[PDB]
Amino acid sequence: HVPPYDVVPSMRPVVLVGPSLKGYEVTDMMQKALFDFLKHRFDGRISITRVTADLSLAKRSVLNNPGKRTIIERSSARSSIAEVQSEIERIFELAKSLQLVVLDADTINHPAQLAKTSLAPIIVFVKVSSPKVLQRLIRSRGKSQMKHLTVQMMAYDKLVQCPPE
Amino acid sequence: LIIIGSFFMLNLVLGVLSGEFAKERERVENRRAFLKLRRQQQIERELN
Repeated sequence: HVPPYDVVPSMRPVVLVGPSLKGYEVTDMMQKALFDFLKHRFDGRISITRVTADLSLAKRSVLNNPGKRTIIERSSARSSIAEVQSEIERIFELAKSLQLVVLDADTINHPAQLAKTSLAPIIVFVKVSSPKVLQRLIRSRGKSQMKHLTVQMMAYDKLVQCPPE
Repeated sequence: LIIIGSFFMLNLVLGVLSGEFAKERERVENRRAFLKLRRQQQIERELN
């Protein structure tokens, strides 16, 4: 019973997807460049907010109130879903101020991870044209990234396999 | 004697060599090597 209307923030939030796993050096500079640009050129009308916690657990048709209080000692009450649920509406209040807001979420690495929720954000794709360039770009950082390079290829190839629509 | 046997012959040699080089360039192996070089150069540009 999907309602014909859904509640979304007034101003569309902007989310940048890693060309590869966020929290790693190459991607981190890839989004910090955009963050510094939006901050500097567009000062006074755009607010930058960082979501350290998760944001992929935004559900609306699970239960009336899962873990309403922290004293219930429930499995869901002491879990992290309470803070993530509280993260949802602050985006709404920042949107109601007409000021453009971005989301620096370090967990979402695919558009489908944050597509069925009620945020409905603007997703920006930063990608390298070829994985051959990406491999040497990762190599340029140093020996530290050599260990996670292997898992860092799949975060790129699975993401680019996503349709561009 | 000079005109016929030294300038005309040089022109013939240059023409034949240029034709041979042009035919050699479009061979399969040279084409593959050039494609490899071009792809590497595109990779270096994107990397830069």
